[PDB]
Amino acid sequence: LYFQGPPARVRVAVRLRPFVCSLEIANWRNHQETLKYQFDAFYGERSTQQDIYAGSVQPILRHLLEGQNASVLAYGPTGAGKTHTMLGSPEQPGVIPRALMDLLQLTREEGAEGRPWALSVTMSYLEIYQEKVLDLLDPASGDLVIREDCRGNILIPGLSQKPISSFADFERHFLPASRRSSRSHAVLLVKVDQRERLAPFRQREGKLYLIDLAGSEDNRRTGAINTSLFVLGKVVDALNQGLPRVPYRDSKLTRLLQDSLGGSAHSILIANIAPERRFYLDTVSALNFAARSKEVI
Ligand SMILES: Nc1ncnc2c1ncn2[C@@H]1O[C@H](COP(=O)(O)OP(=O)(O)O)[C@@H](O)[C@H]1O
Ligand SMILES: [Cl-]
Ligand SMILES: [Cl-]
Ligand SMILES: [Cl-]
Ligand SMILES: [Mg+2]
Ligand code: NA
Repeated sequence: LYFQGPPARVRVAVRLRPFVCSLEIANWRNHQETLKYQFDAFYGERSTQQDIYAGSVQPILRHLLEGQNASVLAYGPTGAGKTHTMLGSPEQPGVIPRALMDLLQLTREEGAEGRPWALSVTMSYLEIYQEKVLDLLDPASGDLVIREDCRGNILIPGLSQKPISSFADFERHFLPASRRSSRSHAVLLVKVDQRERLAPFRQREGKLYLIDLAGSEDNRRTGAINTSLFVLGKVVDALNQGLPRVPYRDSKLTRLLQDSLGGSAHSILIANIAPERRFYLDTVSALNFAARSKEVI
């Protein structure tokens, strides 16, 4: 319901990468002033892929098996480390390979033969570019329309869904679709379909979003404005300040995530930042965007 409890918060974290939970940064407008940003978590340069994942992502997976939705988004300027955090490499796997291994192992266990629940994992992969929704699994299929059902579920009819059981099944569809990317939102959707095999025969579904956003060079508060980054900011603020109006419908991203941001959903936004001087303006801007609180000290 709209009333009877405020909406769930959007958790916010900062990941400061090495040179290649409050943060303090110099104010180059006034050198007597220091900018102090507050987050739900802070991961410094010594924080590894497993630290990010065990600290902020692993704990929300169990909520997908309760029929709850979850969103993980990497925000920040190009070069900051969004793709490193979200995808990573075979040496240092990111959030996506870690959550996929865990979720598939969890569903292979909880949905095994003889278990009271039948579990089926599917995947979808899309891109948000210039407010157009594009299926990365079925390219050259056009701008997709986002709909809503009578129960409040967000759905994209005809967006391709691939059934997956093992990691190889995930790799089969994901790796080729992964291969501009700095200027578009990469949305991986992992859907857990749950069927009770004994009375009362309940049916659940948990949707997990893993998002590698467009570079925040395109999101300096009032460079071009990315409608979906701008509206995400408004939506995150509305949810984390308890404002009566949340403008989900003002962008494709927030409309797609309407049932996976706020409500009873679990969500984590990671503000990826870099330590180099050449990033300073985009660092300040990413911190203003994502911080749950800000002070001038
Ligand atoms: N936490 C990190 N530790 C080490 N290297 C990192 C880290 N994050 C990013 N990098 C490196 O920084 C560069 C840019 O990172 P990338 O993930 O492509 O950023 P983005 O996707 O935000 O533009 C790459 O060479 C990548 O390996
Ligand atoms: Cl360490
Ligand atoms: Cl690492
Ligand atoms: Cl939910
Ligand atoms: Mg990237
Ligand atoms: Na409510």
